Amino acid sequence: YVKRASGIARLGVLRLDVDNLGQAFTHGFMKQGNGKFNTISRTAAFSRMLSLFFRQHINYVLKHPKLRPLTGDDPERSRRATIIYSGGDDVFVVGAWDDVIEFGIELRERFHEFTQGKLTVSAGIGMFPDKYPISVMAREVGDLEGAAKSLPGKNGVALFDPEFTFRWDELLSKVIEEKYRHIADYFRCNEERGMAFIYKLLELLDQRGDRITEARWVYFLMRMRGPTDDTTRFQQFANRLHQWFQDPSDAKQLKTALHLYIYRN
Amino acid sequence: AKIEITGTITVVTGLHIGAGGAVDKPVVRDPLTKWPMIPGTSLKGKVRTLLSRQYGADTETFYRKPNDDPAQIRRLFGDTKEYKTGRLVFRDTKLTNKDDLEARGAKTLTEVKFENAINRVTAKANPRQMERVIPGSEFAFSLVYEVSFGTPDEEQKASLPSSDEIIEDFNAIARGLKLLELDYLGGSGTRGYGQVKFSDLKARAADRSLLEMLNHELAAV
Amino acid sequence: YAKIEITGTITVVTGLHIGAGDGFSAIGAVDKPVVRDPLTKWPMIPGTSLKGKVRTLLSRQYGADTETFYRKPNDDPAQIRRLFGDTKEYKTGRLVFRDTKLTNKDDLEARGAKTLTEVKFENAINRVTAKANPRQMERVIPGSEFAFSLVYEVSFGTPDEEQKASLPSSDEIIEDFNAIARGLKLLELDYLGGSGTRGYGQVKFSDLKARAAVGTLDRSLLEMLNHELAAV
Amino acid sequence: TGYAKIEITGTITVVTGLHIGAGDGFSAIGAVDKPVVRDPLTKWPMIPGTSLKGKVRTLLSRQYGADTETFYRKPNDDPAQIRRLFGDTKEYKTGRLVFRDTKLTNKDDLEARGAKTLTEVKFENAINRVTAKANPRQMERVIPGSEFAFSLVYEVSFGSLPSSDEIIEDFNAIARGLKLLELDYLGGSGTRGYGQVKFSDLKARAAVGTLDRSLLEMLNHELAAV
Amino acid sequence: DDYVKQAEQVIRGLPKKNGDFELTTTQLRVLLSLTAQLFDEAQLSSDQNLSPALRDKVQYLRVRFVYQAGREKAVRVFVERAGLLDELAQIGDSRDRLLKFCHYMEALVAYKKFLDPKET
Amino acid sequence: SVIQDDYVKQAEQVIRGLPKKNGDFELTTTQLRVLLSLTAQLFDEAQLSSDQNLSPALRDKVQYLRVRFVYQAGREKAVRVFVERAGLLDELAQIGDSRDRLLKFCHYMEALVAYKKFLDPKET
Repeated sequence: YVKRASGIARLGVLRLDVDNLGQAFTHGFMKQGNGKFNTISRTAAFSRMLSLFFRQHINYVLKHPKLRPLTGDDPERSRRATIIYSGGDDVFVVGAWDDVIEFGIELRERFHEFTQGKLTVSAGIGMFPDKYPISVMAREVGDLEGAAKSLPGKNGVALFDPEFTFRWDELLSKVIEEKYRHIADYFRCNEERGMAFIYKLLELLDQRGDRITEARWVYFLMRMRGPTDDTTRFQQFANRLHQWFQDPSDAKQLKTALHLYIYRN
Repeated sequence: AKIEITGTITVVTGLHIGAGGAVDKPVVRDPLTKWPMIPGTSLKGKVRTLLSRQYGADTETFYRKPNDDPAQIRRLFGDTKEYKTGRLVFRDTKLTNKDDLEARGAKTLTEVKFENAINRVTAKANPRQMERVIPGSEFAFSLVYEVSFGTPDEEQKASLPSSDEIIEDFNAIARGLKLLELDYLGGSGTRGYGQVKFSDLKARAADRSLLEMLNHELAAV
Repeated sequence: YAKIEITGTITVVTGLHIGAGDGFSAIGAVDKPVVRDPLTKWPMIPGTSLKGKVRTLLSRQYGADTETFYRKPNDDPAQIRRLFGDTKEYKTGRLVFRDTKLTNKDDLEARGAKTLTEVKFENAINRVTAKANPRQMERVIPGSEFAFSLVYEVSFGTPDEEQKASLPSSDEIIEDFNAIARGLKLLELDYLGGSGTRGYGQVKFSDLKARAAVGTLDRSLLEMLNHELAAV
Repeated sequence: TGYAKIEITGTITVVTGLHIGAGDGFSAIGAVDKPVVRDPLTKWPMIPGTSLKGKVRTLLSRQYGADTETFYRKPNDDPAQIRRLFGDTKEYKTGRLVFRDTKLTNKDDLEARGAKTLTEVKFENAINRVTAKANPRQMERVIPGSEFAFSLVYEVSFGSLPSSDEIIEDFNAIARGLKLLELDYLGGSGTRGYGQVKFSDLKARAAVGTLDRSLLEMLNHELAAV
Repeated sequence: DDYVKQAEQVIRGLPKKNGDFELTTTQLRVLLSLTAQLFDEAQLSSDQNLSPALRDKVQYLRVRFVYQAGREKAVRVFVERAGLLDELAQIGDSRDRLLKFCHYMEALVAYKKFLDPKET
Repeated sequence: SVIQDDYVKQAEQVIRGLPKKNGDFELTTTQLRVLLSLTAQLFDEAQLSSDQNLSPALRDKVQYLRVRFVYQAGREKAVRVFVERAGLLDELAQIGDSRDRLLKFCHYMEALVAYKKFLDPKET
């Protein structure tokens, strides 16, 4: 799973456990109706559905997936990952980093359609090379579901580091479909353009706490247009990236959107 | 035990070394001080594109990479497959006589030669500019050869090269950096930046009559 | 393998004006000061300003007898493409021009001159008001001699598509030394600098000889080319 | 019918004086304040090809015009039949006639006829009709015997190319336009006894290119004539 | 302070003659390629009060400004609308105002690049 | 005020000390082509002198500059008023030791063409 990937060749890890599963029946029935519903056939039911969601229904969301914001171009291009153990509270999947990071949200979008806003999760996804050892392939991704499980709302995700800790609603909307679906689309038609330009960019988001980085932000932005490209949409293409710069959390989503394109290629 | 080649390299034209004021694509610069430096690679990478046309291309050489070079090339610069040694290092260098370039007037240390692009359907000018380092720019120079114990992946173990193998190699430095001066160094593809002129070439230790026997080849530039 | 440079001496006939935008002008404001030698600020002929002024002529020369028009800087014929370059077939060419600063500065001080360049006050009389608009266009003294050296690698063609490293015969180096001096001839019968067709920018050659500095080449060819060269 | 750069020889000669001037030159002697266009090195009198353009530009615009009457108010308003030689910003064209500079050729014969200083100071005067006061001045001009060479070229068809007749009549338009200037002033201080020139030995040749056979002697007709 | 924020609006206040600007950046090419080299000799010098060789390097940069603005139509308005000569009279103490001033000029040409098409 | 370092600052106020008569200036630009296209040829050779002292073969190249200065005040009046208060001649008087005063005077006159474009349109 690192021998084929056009782009980076990085084996992506995924571990994900459903939160608060000790309170699944001890205090998961006794807040509505003062708890007359606590019975064995009503508590052996969700533990008969979790033996299909995390053990058989994950074969649907992997063999023929839906969401493809990095790869695209085929609806049923199969996930090239491989699940370690499909069972119970914890799912452990390792494949290429590309298919996992879409599926790692996509399986959660087969999870918020069952609990429908009551059970929460926090996942962990990292990217590693092929010959990387296992004993630190599970002590560092034990911080990626170790930091977003320390979220005050507990329903989030952490990508690649403990400083990227984002909500599930902040990830598929703000990062990919807003900010990553801004960057690689102005040169969607020029798909091979400089990612040797875009690794200039996230230097500035590290030095964002200096004043002249505002000036260097717009400086490099209009170092891309001219007479050799279609410049019907360039004033807003930098202005979207200019308004994102000033806010101390708008660019937090942006760094991950920049990272997705350079690691896609 | 280090065969140190000292020297001084000096251009006479402009010199455009890509680096990937509102200059579009400037020269490479020493990022502590932003002086123009000669990158270590395109010394090594010009010579192994000249000497893979001179030692090669006599004897009907396709030479479709720096991996299928002749032995006399891969002896000096190394490769993947046989990998004699990495035997020639090129010490990178930056501009030297900067205050003596200032004291005789040239204060910019880079001019920007404006240019032009005449389309042949409308005779419309299309301005454009590059940056060149000053023609009077005089870099210091070094590259370090060594007593060179060999590392054979081949079965001819510990085969230390002989004194005939040194002077076949310091033929290739006489043949290298002299043939440079009749070609480029940087950009301006067939257009005039990269005529260079070497000064004060030497070899130096860092046997004894071999030392004078090698400097000869280096008086030949 | 060999390296046949082409040395000599170029010499302005009329005044010459090549001046690019505004590079540096501390004292003397003119319209466009001439391109100078930035440590010393002696005039020069930049190699691009010679290369296009040769190449554009040959495009009109292999065109306008085969009558095809050559409109891009990358679709001239091969005998231009092999010399100057391409981006589709012969990616790096063979001729490598240089710029050249003012060689003969002391005789041009021994022969009484003062400024190394001259300020030619022009005018422009409009026809409605019958009034003149002044100009200040300045040019280089008409008796100065820059140097000349354009080197010439021998033929070898590997970057092409099917004829890998197929060195052609010794007629092509005669054809590719024909069009050098033929190219240097059509520049003798044309302007070089700015304000041509107005009496500037005419240049005169001399000493047009070849010699090999690096490489092996027979005298049976090196005297065919040197007598292909100095004649024109 | 391939390529051609028709080079034009000949020798211009001042019959009267000539005071094509340079404004603020650097001759620095006195009343050389009305100088002539000199060489900077030899300090010999010369002639810019701008003036030989900018007289045949002017004095054919009002001879090909001022008959078609529309006054041709700007040096793009001129018709194609002038500016296809002389150049325009309309079609961006490079001209087609490189009027070259020329300088003092026969300085040697002018020392043979004893002509001493090569520039004679022709005095003039101002009389005001009420005062009858003489206000003098020291105007300076070239020797009226000196002779400059003559060199223009003419590029052939390039752009899908001007045909044979377009070489003929347009070259004939030069010779029509040149004999005007022979009977006209050239230098400064026109209309007042200056700046008349005499042309001679004006022939065509094939300096380079494959010039044709019939289309050369027709061009050696009128330019040798006028 | 305001001085890196000032250039966000003083370039909207430049009077665009045809609607497109009158000050293209190439008219400053002898200027912004002469202060970019002053900017890099400034901070690499470690003393706050400038070296005497750098004391009069800006003196030519000052004199070039008053010429180039008075030479062209476009830079006729750009100096005093940014207050560049107004900052340059008193800069002979230390690099603190100088490295502010070059950073100020950095913001200008950056915002000049953004507030126009400005093709290559 | 030390005049030799106010020499690059003196050029702003003594360019107003020349009096304009119409309200427009009298010393236009094209009146001084022979002191700008003839001092760049002194500037390109003074900087190349590595020696502190001038060459004798250069010491006359300023004398033809000196004689052109004393000539151009006789020929024109707008340049006649330019010089005597600016005092160009006093810096060309005792300049004969080394290029200390010369590189000042090489620098002093690029400041005076600088302010003259400033105090006037200089249009196109």
